[PDB]
Amino acid sequence: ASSWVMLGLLLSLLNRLSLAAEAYKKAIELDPNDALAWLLLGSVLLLLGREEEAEEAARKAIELKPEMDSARRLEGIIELIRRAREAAERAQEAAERTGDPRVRELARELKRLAQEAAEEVRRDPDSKDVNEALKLIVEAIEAAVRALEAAERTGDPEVRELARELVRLAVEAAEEVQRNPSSSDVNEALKLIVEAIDAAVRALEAAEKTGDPEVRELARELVRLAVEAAEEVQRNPSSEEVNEALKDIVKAIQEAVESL
Amino acid sequence: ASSWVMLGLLLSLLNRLSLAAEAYKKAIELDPNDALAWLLLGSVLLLLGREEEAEEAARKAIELKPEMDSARRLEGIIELIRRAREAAERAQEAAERTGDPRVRELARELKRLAQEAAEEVRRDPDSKDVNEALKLIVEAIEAAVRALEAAERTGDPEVRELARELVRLAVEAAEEVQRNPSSSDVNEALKLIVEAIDAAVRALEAAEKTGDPEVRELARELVRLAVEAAEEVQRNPSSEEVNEALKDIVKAIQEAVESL
Amino acid sequence: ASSWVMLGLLLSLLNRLSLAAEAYKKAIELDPNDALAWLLLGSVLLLLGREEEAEEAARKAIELKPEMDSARRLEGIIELIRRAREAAERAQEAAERTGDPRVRELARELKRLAQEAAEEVRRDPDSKDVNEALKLIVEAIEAAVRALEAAERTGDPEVRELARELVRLAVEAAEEVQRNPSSSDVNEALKLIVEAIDAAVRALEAAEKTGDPEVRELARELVRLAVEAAEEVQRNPSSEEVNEALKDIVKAIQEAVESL
Amino acid sequence: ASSWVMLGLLLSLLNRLSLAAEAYKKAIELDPNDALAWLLLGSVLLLLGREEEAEEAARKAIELKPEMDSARRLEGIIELIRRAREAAERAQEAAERTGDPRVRELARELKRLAQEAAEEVRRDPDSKDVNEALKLIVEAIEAAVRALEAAERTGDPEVRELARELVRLAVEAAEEVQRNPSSSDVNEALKLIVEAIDAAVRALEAAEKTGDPEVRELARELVRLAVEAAEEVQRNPSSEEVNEALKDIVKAIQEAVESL
Repeated sequence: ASSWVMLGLLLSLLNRLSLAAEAYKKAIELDPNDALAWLLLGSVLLLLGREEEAEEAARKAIELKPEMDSARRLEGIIELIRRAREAAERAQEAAERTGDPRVRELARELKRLAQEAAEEVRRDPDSKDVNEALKLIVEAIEAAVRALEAAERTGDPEVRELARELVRLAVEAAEEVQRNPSSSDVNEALKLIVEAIDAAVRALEAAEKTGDPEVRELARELVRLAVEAAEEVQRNPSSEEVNEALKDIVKAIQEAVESL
Repeated sequence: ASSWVMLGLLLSLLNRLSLAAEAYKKAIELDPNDALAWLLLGSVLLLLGREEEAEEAARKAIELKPEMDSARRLEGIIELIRRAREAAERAQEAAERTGDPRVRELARELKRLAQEAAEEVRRDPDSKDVNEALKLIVEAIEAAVRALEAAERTGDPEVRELARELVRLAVEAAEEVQRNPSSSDVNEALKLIVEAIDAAVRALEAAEKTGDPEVRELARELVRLAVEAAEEVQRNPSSEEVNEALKDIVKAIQEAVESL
Repeated sequence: ASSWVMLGLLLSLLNRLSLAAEAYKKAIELDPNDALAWLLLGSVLLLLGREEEAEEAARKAIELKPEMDSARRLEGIIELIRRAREAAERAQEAAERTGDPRVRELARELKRLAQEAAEEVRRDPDSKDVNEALKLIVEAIEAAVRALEAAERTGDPEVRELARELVRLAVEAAEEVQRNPSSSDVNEALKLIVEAIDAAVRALEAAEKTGDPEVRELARELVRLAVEAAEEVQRNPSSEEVNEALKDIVKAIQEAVESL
Repeated sequence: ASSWVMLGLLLSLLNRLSLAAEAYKKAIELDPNDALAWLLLGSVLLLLGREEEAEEAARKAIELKPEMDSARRLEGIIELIRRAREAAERAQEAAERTGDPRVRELARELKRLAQEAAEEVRRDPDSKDVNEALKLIVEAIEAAVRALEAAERTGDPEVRELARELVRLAVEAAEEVQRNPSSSDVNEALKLIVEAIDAAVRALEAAEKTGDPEVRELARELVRLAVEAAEEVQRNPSSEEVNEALKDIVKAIQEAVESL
């Protein structure tokens, strides 16, 4: 039973993922009561591109042994990869609807970075470091597609350029955290940045819902100081001063949006 | 049965390819009905230099189980390696017949690059990336030896220098795609470049068959603009503008050669 | 019995430490008389962060087979890691009591370097090279916390700055030996440097116990020439001249402290 | 039987060489008729420093199966390592007898490079590349100790400086081939260089045996042009021109020494 599991692990060490998955399937055929076999089969199938078979293997492993958190780990990993691909295609659709080559190439680079981080987490599934890194990355691309849909609903060139700057800083911070996964400083920087983007999109949505020139100019002012401070903290992540500055800024945006 | 297969895999992980192949042979001796055993034995024997034994193992694996595409994969890999060695010796023979030290050292560097890519695909057989990369490389060296035979059949110094420039850009693009295998931009660049070289050799062959000064000068003009645009796209691969430019150029060469 | 040991080793090769530890536990469940199983389980559990389970596994392996020195090796490794964490928290407490941001960030960087060396020795336990490297590092942080407690007991700004310089050169030499573990030159440099720091802390403690202005100025003079020569030998480790110079200096400090 | 062999291989993959050797010994205890077990045990024991146990394991593997050339391979590897250590201690003794710090540090660097190449071939035993590389290196250190003994027998400062230059270029070429093992150009360069050193030591020995001022000046002239051309070919290894130049020079030295 476990002999073919060892064989599949060995084949996976030699980068022969396909033969590894075949040996895992054969081991499961010998004894389908092996949760580790289904677990490894899903893990290796994730690397091939057959996300559906990997999800089925994860479901089988979870149903066979619920206490196995590692099975739940790659289950959430597959969910996150599907979520990231959905956000990527949504960003592509929004960029195509806008027609701007700038936002189109930015969405393309964002998709490329998401795929790179997905390949990284596929190579190292158990590492909570890159797990949470890609979690921040996927909320980043989600905030990005929310900003894109808000910009499309608005239609003004000013807020269009504002959303362009926001998604630019977003993908820049995402590239930073992808290059440096195990650095808590850029981790906190990314968390603060995505919180700032969430506050910014909420504020601009509320301003567009109101529809007054004064509140629109106020919204442009807060998002402009927000992109300023976000670029500042992205260039200087290890500064608790600028961290508290962004925290104060997002607190002020929240106070303003709940006041209006 | 599978115990010695595991032993051979382990030995192959330790870079002990010879003992790995011996353990694979012993595993096949224990049970010759193991397609995976023959498959791994051929894969590891490819790395030793015994292409004949690897081809025999591939044939045995295919005849035992035809559905195994990975066996067909290294079968085509061995075919491609033999094809590349044949093109390499043909290029060496043509360069020696021409006597030019320039074309001789270019053929030598081309053989070196082909051997490097062959070693790479031997180390990573299952990767369709480097598989198709070496496929483009082998059609590149085939177009190169076709250009060499055409230049030898012509004998003019002008077309000799033209073929020199073509094989120079060919080996440069081949080195580029060998250094960067997983980049679709240089993949498309190499495909476009080899299409351009095919059109160029066809056009110059037709011009030499005609044998008129005006059509010869026209051929020299198209191949000169072709090497210009090929160097341009090789220096700027990520430019869809120059990609479409080369596409238009090869379309014009095809139209001209079918018109004459 | 050994099948699950092989399975755990294979899983550990794939960076699946958790499943590796689970397979090791299952192998021990199959036969608890396997000293190698307990040994590997402790080794892999050290990497997870469960130092207690790793220490228990080391104790089990030692009690099952005392002749196994490798078990004693990671036993001492766990003891050293606990010792280093204790020295790290003591340095943090001393830096917080002093309130100086300089000494606080120095203690933070020292903790970071200690954790990095601990992760390195966890990845490569059997290497006596990094073993003894982290041994010198832990006596370095111990001399550092001794200097911190001496500076806190003194309270003078002069000796405070002196201790700051000593811990600065200490953490610099520790970073050097962590970056270059397999270099006997920096090994001897670190040994000489920690001997110099031990002599310096002993001398300054004796001077503070005496409490005379002349012996205090003499102590400041010896520690100043000591930090001078220590920086010199840290910048030029491969100089037997400066090595003998530091040896003469520490001999003079010992003679003076035993004379007073 | 083979289960413990797999266990030892796995442990060796994790850099646990000691436990790997222990598992190999246990596998041999289970069945001493395993030539592969003795082979792997010797291979791994070579890495520990117990050259005697590795040599005994090699002898056992050869006596059990003579057809195993890989056993003969690490047998010759151990012989070469012992030969290199003997040449290293002979060079150290000669440098100490001469008392020159220059030749002493050169012999020290030569010993360091020999040990580095020995560790490399221990890590990769089956690679004929580094095998033959260290073969050229060991004939290089042998020619070096021959030059040292010749310089000691002569005693003149001129020939002392000449031998210093020869051993300098020798260790430089040896460092080059150690840094670049898989480069046939530096392989041929090293072969030509060691042939030149052999001719030079033979010529200077014959000149010292004759003992005439004119033949001594002639010998100094040939060794000076030899070190000139050797430095030239070491700086430009890929030049067949300088290769043929050194070949002509060594041919002239041979003609002269057989004429006198």
